[PDB]
Order: sequence, then structure tokens, then C-alpha cells
Amino acid sequence: GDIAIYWGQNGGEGTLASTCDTGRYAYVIVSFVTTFGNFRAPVVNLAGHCDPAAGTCTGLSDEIRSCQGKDIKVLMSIGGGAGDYSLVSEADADNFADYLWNNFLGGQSSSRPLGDAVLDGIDFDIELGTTTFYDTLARALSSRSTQAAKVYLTAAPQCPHPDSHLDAALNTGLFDNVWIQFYNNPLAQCQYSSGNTNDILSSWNTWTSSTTAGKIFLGLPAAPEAAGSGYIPPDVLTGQILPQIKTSAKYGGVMLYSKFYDTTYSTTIKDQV
Ligand SMILES: [Cl-]
Ligand SMILES: [Cl-]
Ligand SMILES: [Mg+2]
Ligand SMILES: [Mg+2]
Ligand SMILES: [Mg+2]
Ligand SMILES: [Mg+2]
Ligand SMILES: [Mg+2]
Repeated sequence: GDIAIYWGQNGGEGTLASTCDTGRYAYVIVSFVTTFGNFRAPVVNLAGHCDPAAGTCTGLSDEIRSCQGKDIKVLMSIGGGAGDYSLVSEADADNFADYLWNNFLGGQSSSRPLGDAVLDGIDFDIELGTTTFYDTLARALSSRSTQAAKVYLTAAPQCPHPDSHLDAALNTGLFDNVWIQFYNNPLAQCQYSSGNTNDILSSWNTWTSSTTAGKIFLGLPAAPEAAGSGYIPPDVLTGQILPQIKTSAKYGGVMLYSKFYDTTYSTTIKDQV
């Protein structure tokens, strides 16, 4: 299996190039386009790494390419838990799809936030706001795919199933990878807690058997401080959870939030994923 990791929200986490150079990750998820909708100019935030609006992130394209030359997929994530977004109409979804196509993917723009590199796809991390028109958005982005240049689509729903914000989008059948967040939902009977692997194992079965995507990933916090709840000590993960979930036909690997908190976690579990 593969490890996917979020990057971009903590300037202390190392450069994107360094993250890829570790050799531990097959996907790096750049985060986030934090605000969007109602035809307004989106805001891109990468903490202290660089300032997209200032034009100082254009140097990131050499880092994106360094990742890609190592067969690592680099995705741009929309949303996140701290942002402010919603789509107001199908036309609004078309507007935002065009923005993403032209500014991050194989389209063209004179103000690409991260430079001339072509991101491998878009990660839907829709955690708040209204639930409407994300199916519209997914379909619009997928239609920009070419046989020469694939637009990957990935999604990060919360573990309660179905996910309120992403179910309609996921039901389009257009998503390649889904990394479910088995964290921050402590009362929902779907994530790990001390002495309880029953809920997460049951939720994993529900997700794998009810989703159209071809690859499903177990999304976890990389350290106790990376989330409010749900962190799994690595020996519990590798001893009690990975061997069972890896029997699923659609097991893709593990997703981690986030690079800042992953000083030892992926290193410890690498050969069991
Ligand atoms: Cl505006
Ligand atoms: Cl909850
Ligand atoms: Mg800067
Ligand atoms: Mg359903
Ligand atoms: Mg939440
Ligand atoms: Mg028991
Ligand atoms: Mg299964």
C-alpha cells in the first residue's frame, strides 16, 4: 500500500521538495484553497511557506516537479476545516472548476498561484458550508481530463457514512482515491478510541463496500496533537488494524494528517502499509 500526506498548513513542516525526498509518500496533498464560492476570487493559503497572492509561491513549481520526477502525485486540496466556502449554483461550480483547471491543472492562466507546474489533480476536503453542487464541480473537473493528461480526483470525507458534504460528489463515480478521516468524530462510532477497534473496523467495511472509487485509504492523525481525537498508537495500528483492512479488495494504503506531525509515524509503520 501507499502513504498519502497533507502538506502546506505549517511552515515548520519542511519544504514540499523535502517532503517528497523522504521517499515515504506516494501522494502529497498541497493544502489549501481555503475560500471560494459565489464567483469570488479564491484565496490560497500555505501558511508561512510562501505567499500565493504575493507571487512568492511560483518557485514551488520546481518542487512540484521534483516530486513528480520521483513518481509522486501532487494534488491541490480545496476546503479544509478552517476555511470559508460554499457553492451557490451550478454556474458557480463551473466558475470554480474553471479557476482550478486554469490555475492548477492543464489549463492556462497568467496568475497560477504555484507556478507553471501541472498539479496531478484536485482533492475535495469539503468539511463545512452547504452540501450543494460538489457533484457539479466533480463532473466539470473530470471533463477536463484527457487521455494524455489525467485529472485525478480525490476526497476526504469524515468517517460517518454517508458523508453529508461529499456523498453526492462521490456518487458520481468519478473519484480515484478516497481517504476517509477516521478522526475528529469521537461520538460517531466510526473511529478508534483506546480499547475499541470495533467501530473503525466496521466503518472501514461500510466505506469500502459502499463507495464507487477504486482505491480506499485509512485516514489518520499522525500524532496525538494533530487532531482532537482518533490517534492510533503505531503498534495498535500495525498489530490490530492493518492486517484486517488489507484484506479488502480496494485497500489503497494510509493517509496522514499532516506532514508537520509526521516526524516518526510513517517511518515506524512504513513496511506494514
Ligand atoms: Cl472577488
Ligand atoms: Cl462525533
Ligand atoms: Mg514568502
Ligand atoms: Mg449511498
Ligand atoms: Mg470536523
Ligand atoms: Mg473487545
Ligand atoms: Mg472491505
